[PDB]
Amino acid sequence: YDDDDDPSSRMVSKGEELFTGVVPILAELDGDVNGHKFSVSGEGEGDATYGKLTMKFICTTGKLPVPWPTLVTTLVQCFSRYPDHMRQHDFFKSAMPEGYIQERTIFFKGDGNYKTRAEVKFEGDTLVNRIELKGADFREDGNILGHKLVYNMVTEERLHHQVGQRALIQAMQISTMPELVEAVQKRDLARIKALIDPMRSFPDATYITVGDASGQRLYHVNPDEIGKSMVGGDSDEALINAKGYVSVRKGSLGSSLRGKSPILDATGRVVGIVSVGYTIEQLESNLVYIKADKQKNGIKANFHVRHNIEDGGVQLAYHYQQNTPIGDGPVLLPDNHYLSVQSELSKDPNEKRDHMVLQEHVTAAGITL
Repeated sequence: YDDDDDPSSRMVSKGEELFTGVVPILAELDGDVNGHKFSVSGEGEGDATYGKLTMKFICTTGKLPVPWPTLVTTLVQCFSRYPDHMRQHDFFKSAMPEGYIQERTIFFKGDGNYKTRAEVKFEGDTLVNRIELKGADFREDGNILGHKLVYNMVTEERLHHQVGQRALIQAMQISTMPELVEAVQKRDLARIKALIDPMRSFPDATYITVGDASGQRLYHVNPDEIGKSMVGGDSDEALINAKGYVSVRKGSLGSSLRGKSPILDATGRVVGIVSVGYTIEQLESNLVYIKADKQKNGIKANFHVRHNIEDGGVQLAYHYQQNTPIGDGPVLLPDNHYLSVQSELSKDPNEKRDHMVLQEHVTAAGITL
């Protein structure tokens, strides 16, 4: 029965507690790219409770025939920091200590593709992740086999045309919802919240804020800021002139790129404003959009990364990721969310072999509860 048996107790969220504390990491990767064979091996520590990890990789066969930035994504998502209000969504630790396998396909726009089969298991009390990468149909004089990429990482860039267009469309579309303009006008916080929480369905923008005609917040991601007044001083141009714009200013959440747009009734008076924003922090970050998978019991993940080519522009890399657990123990399949990565490519001043020193910060955000 429910008393004749597991340890744990009596305050956690899963047996995946191996990561409280700094955990040793070990990883190899057997690589083939259009014939060019090579292999990488890396040591380093990883402290999931701070989301950070530092590692050093070494190409044990000679000169690495591809750019080091191209292998950063395939060379330990266990070490993401899921906050205590999201720890019921860490599918990566869920598979520990039994482990999960991690298969990914990486399309380099204008060139070839990486196809990686990996498994992140445990060995003793040290984390292991051995990969087999296969690269197909790469232009020999291309940016990858021609080593024409910069040694940064890298990434989401830059200034900020794409998401600015995206942030404003989200704002205006929300502010023309017919039930929303009736909602704001009656100051129905309940109906306002029930119309907007389904917005943040798959998380993307950091916040969606709705003000009344006086800038008083009627909806905010942090609920103890409802009824407070929006911060930034860049919402008169919407609340007074009924025109919608992009703006960069410091709100309750720090520096913020936000698209603002008025809410109009049938007359054309502005009854309020919506503000969709992205933190300047999260805009300088790589975001891995992961959703749960029932047919395979696991997750899928979609994201892309830019690779600044030196002397040129950008070589984009589109990633399609899918994870399946090794041991078919119990589950932990998460609702829609993402992880924000910040990584830095260094060099060991005393190593001479072709290598890479990677410091990486990853945080789980998307659900505000």
